[PDB]
Amino acid sequence: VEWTPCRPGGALCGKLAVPVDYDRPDGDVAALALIRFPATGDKIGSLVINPGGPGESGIEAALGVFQTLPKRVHERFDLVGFDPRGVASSRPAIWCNSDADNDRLRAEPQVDYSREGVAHIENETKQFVGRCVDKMGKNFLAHVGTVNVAKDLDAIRAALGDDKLTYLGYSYGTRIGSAYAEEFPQRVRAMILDGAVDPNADPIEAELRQAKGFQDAFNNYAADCAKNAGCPLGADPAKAVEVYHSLVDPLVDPDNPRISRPARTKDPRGLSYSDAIVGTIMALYSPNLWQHLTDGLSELVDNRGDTLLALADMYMRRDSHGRYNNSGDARVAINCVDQPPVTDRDKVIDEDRRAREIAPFMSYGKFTGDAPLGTCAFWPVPPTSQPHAVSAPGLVPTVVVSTTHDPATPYKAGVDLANQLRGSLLTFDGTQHTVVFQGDSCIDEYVTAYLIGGTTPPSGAKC
Repeated sequence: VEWTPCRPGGALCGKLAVPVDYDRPDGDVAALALIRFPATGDKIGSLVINPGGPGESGIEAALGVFQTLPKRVHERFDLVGFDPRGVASSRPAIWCNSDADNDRLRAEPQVDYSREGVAHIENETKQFVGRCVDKMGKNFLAHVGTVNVAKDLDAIRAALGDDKLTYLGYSYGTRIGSAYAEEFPQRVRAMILDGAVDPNADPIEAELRQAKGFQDAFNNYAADCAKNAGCPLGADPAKAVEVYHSLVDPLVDPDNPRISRPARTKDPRGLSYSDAIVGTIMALYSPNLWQHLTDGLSELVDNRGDTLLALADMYMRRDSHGRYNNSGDARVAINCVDQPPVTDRDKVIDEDRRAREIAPFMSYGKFTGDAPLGTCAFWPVPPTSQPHAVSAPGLVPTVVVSTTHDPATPYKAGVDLANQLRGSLLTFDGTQHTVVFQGDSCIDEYVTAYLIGGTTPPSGAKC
């Protein structure tokens, strides 16, 4: 890797070629983008991070993380982020939707699960999969999965001059981690997995656990807000879900589920029901955003939706010129190849039945007896991985950080990952998704000690 300064730190940027198909090593090539913040003291090696998603840029993440890196870590490690194959600055980038495509979807309430509804959604999905194949070709799409990102990660380790890998992975990044752990166990110096993905999970049950996670974060946010003056969800947290629906349900035409009646906003779009739900989900990643949710809901009381629109934009990664980054398109393409998709109609219909009961804050009206297949049921390229218990017997002891009320990657998933990995569980008591290098000096203390000294947290370490 020829490094160059970056066109906000001591930052150096560079590229790395990897083969698109590893079985055809001298074929098409991808250029992975890399950023590096050199260590200030005695360098142990590079701390390579990944934010997850998938579709999330590691370069962007390293820039953020840089501001909150502890001084002992920054002394001893190059902070290094990278964009996985097909993501962000890596070429070729995954793209399916135009900016207009994304906008057009987000304007729809996406709430009608009648047969006509389901046919509509499923038709949009086919057109989406078509735009993917059109712009990317089936070969690149076939090899964007974690199984090959794991292999890129070893190339990155090597290219960085490290004998063994020191890795911090958040969320989906914990899948990269455990995958790398299984293929290159003898190359792992240290590894922290914060916000855990259990590769052995049933996809449907995981989804339903994630729905439960967000409904509980909703419960927690609303109980908090109920103690506060002028809570837009009311002073009785047992009624917050209903009150929430009295605020968002009118964004859908009562006699016709397909008609959006958006709340007024300074932006031309206004706020659709779907964007209202998305912005809510976004705010529930972190208590840091609870104030914003409370603002967004107070706005709704006046038929305004500016803050919720801005939250959904944050989630959707839409800048203020209405341009999207490719994280949405990459996320799907990568998710779709990491496991076999659910194609059974009945299971999909049953999940919806169960989801409406587990997470009412998210569901609109009544169970209809029908539900759409996910985008992955229509993928033109087969899964390059498959659910299994992580098995990496000689793996160095790793640290899994799991948060008690994490809506995105629930606590138990952290427990199970640590189990399979035979590593350490460090609990964070909180209602948020991930926590490492995000202000909590206790967590950071354990993580610093593990990174430098190799010292794992004691059994039952809580923080």
